[PDB]
Amino acid sequence: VVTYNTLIDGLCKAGKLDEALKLFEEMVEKGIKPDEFTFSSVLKACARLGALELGKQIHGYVIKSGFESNVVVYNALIDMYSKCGLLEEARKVFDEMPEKD
Repeated sequence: VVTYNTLIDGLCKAGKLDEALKLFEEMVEKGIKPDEFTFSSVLKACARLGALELGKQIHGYVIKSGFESNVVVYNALIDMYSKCGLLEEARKVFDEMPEKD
């Protein structure tokens, strides 16, 4: 998992988001579960670069995995939607969260 997280983070910091997405998909397909660091790296770059389509796709994976309770991940979702100008989606994530900080 650290191997995937390390290369995904490097690609995200470099703005190579299509490549990062393909690695994220490969992770999931092999059964190497993304963790809060995986989601954080991708969503942070989506927020920085306005990558709304990738951020929405990642949101779909969050719902599949068991991260519907992770505050770090849901904070990163709110930040991504916010920075992309989708404040109604951001508010919805906030509203569905069991525990905010």
